[PDB]
Amino acid sequence: MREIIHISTGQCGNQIGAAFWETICGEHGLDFNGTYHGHDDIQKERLNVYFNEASSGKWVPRSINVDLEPGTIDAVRNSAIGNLFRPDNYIFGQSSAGNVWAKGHYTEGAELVDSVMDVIRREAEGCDSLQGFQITHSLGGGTGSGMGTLLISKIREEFPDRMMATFSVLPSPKTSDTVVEPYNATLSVHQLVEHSDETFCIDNEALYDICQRTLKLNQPSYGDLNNLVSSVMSGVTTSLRYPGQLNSDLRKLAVNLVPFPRLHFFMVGYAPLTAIGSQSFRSLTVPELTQQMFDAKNMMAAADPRNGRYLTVAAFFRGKVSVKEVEDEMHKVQSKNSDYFVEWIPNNVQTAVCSVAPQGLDMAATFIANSTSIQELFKRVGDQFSAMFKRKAFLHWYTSEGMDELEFSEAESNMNDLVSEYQQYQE
Amino acid sequence: MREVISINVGQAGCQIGNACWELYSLEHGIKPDGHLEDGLSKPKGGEEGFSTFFHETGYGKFVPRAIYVDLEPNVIDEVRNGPYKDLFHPEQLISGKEDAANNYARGHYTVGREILGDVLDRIRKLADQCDGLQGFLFTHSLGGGTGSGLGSLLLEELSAEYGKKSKLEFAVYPAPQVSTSVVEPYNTVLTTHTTLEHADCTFMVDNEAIYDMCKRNLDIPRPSFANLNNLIAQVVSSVTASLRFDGSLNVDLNEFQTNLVPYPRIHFPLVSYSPVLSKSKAFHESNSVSEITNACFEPGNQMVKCDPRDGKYMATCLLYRGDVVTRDVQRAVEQVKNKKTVQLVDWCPTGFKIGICYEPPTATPNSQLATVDRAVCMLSNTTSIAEAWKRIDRKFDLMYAKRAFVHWYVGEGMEEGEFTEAREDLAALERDYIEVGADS
Ligand SMILES: C/C(=C\c1csc(C)n1)[C@@H]1C[C@@H]2O[C@@H]2CCC[C@H](C)[C@H](O)[C@@H](C)C(=O)C(C)(C)[C@@H](O)CC(=O)O1
Ligand SMILES: Nc1nc2c(ncn2[C@@H]2O[C@H](COP(=O)(O)OP(=O)(O)OP(=O)(O)O)[C@@H](O)[C@H]2O)c(=O)[nH]1
Ligand SMILES: Nc1nc2c(ncn2[C@@H]2O[C@H](COP(=O)(O)OP(=O)(O)O)[C@@H](O)[C@H]2O)c(=O)[nH]1
Repeated sequence: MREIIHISTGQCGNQIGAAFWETICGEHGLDFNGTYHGHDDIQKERLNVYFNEASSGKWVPRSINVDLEPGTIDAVRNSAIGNLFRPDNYIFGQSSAGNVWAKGHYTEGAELVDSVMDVIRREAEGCDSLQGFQITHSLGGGTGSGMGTLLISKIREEFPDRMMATFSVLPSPKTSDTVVEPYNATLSVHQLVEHSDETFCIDNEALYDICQRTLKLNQPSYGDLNNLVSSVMSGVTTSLRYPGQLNSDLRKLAVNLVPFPRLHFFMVGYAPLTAIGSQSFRSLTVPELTQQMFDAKNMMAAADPRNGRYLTVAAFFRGKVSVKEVEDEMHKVQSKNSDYFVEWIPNNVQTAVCSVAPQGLDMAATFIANSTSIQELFKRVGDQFSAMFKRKAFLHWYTSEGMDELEFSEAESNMNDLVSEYQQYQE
Repeated sequence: MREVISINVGQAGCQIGNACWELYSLEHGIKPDGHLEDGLSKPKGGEEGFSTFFHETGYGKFVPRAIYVDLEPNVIDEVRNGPYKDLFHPEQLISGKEDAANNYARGHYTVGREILGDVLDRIRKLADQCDGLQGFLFTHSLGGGTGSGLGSLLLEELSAEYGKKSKLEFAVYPAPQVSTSVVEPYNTVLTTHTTLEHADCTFMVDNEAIYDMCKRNLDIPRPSFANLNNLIAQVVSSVTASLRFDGSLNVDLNEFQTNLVPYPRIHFPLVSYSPVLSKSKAFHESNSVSEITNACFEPGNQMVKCDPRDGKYMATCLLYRGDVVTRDVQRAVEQVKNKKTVQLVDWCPTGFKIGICYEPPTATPNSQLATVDRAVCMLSNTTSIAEAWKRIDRKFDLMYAKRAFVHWYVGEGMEEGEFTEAREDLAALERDYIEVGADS
């Protein structure tokens, strides 16, 4: 479990991937031309996790950027950071999917498929020991949802024992930009629950709320939100590329966070967050970071965490942190707020520590919670879906590509089953 | 006896082993390059201390008898780049390319068995070199993936191969209150099933209690895993001190087993280290034998979260180091017996075995433990230990009722009846412990 393969899908997935790779290069001290700037033993040894060393010391990331719209990939190739990527890992077709999950899943998605699988096989052969796959896409698109789910199915078919960790961008309950997004999202979750090992749910509205509320922003941009997501991604894999006291792994995340195969969905949170210029008025303390992480405003999913109940929690600290401090504050949160923690599982939360600090701060922490509150989101979309499917509106766009109403009914039934199971364990 | 081999499994076990070997090198005066400089001869840096662990190779360089096993390569890489990378043979460090998560099933039944043959061969070669092997010394994390699974598997295989060698196990137990692993009780129960049938003597340390000692006795504001490991290492060193140096009453490991183990089971003593004195308070202390003995039985100086006053003491062994009079020690033990809180069981007329070693204790620079002219280690069998097991069992039951994380273990080649069997065996062990310890 050394080498990780990154796969970005769609407009959103590709943009997030760009931000993520920028962050990783900044952490490891890599120039955007592929030649490393700094190499320190903590940075230099574990370069093999995300990067292959090409001849003449130029480092290239193991990454696959896929979409059906050439313009996004053109813009990526003409950006600074366009050099880092080996040109063979960009794969795109001419005709997009609009926003239709059916086109990207079989009809117009089959235009690529095999090429992506071939480059995946080449990357797999080039790695000593595969660890898992990171798949960045947007639920509720045409390309990111359909082609993404199809690709996940193929990858798990060929590599069944490798970890599939998907970062999904969900619909927002307040004013989404796409009309038929519910159809796509439901269709996508149908496959996602059968293939993905762990899926981190994020929605843009919660990110915007963080931007304006805690950070007092004037007009945020997508790249700003993508930076938050990239920071969370970095935080997850920190223990793989760096030493520490309590190290963690993707399989370990799954074991600690997954009581039942049907609960792999997670909320994420990040600390600290302080608006510009008030940085001087802050103290970085493990208690303060814990307070930030359990604050409902710092959830990146639009569910109310106080409404549900926490099954399993995994916290990850970076920088100057005592294990004893983390144990103390964690147990204080467990005892004080014990109404939010399920009594069926005595150990509600587990901790990990990494000595390396994120750039710009002496201390920071990422928060992964498996809570029943996530059901709320599943309900909302579900309602919307059912409503539109009652009138069979927009259905002709889907059924013209070979879809059947039976598939939609099956997907809604699966969603209802998920919500029912989360209710069962909420108890 | 002559030689003892140390075996470290998992992140925690390997870190503890690092601290222990650092401490041994300090006591014997061995350079981080593996050199007898720092004093070259006599029991500190001499054949007395060199036998038992360190093995003299060509050019007078000393390589410890130590075996590091981790399924996670990062820990052993970190050791390979540290200052003590020089001390040991590079082939004694064995690194796997996949973790066990915290899953006892992968370390025992799948990923751990891939390394098992290699580490067994290494143990066999080292054992061949050993002239007069006494036994083995195990460093575990009970409740982890590698320590639990690989530790139990390796221990069983080693017992099958040798079988008349003394097998010591120093295990780091789950915490009654604040723990870092969601499935830890599953692993712990599963491992105890094997540990009860293989390990000859098991020492248990709860990290919560050591943290309490660091914050209260040593008044350490921000303790680290390293300081905890230093304390534990001092305990182990004092266990082997009677083997490495001359004294009045020289205790062996077989003597420990004899006096502390009345029946085949009930091999799980608690450990305590009395002179834990802050360097700030170093000049306000007497260091009297009676005072140190009183500190031993103080719960604040115990290394497990268990109340020894709640139970009955079956048998204990004190181990004194430094300048100590035998008569003074005897008088202190008699006073402790007269306290009546010991609650000595009826079978034991004394139940207090005293070792005395004429070498003074030393401490690593990173700790607030000041140098003292005498020290004590306390190994006690008490009924109160059952409490810990009960705690673990309860945490097991609540999960196992819903089969909480079972699928992670079952997918790796485990059976549900195995869980039922291990839990049943633990319950039987607790029941017999209470049964004998009450009416002994
Ligand atoms: C600098 C930050 C926190 C902080 C510094 S000192 C302290 C106690 N907290 C965090 C860092 C997080 O990675 C996130 C960046 C988020 C950026 C915003 C979404 C937005 O783009 C930006 C314009 C902002 O609003 C801030 C510049 C105020 C940003 O500092 C917000 C913040 O706290 O970020
Ligand atoms: N005393 C001590 N305990 C530790 C240390 N590191 C971890 N622990 C404890 O051991 C348990 C954690 O086990 P892990 O370190 O995650 O794992 P492991 O048993 O070494 O096995 P792997 O998971 O395969 O690495 C918890 O009880 C920790 O508090 C350490 O350096 N010292
Ligand atoms: N966080 C984030 N969300 C994005 C980004 N681009 C699009 N989205 C979201 O993705 C959805 C639109 O789908 P889209 O990216 O057009 O899908 P595609 O047609 O497959 O490329 C809506 O939820 C958008 O808000 C981006 O750069 N970042």
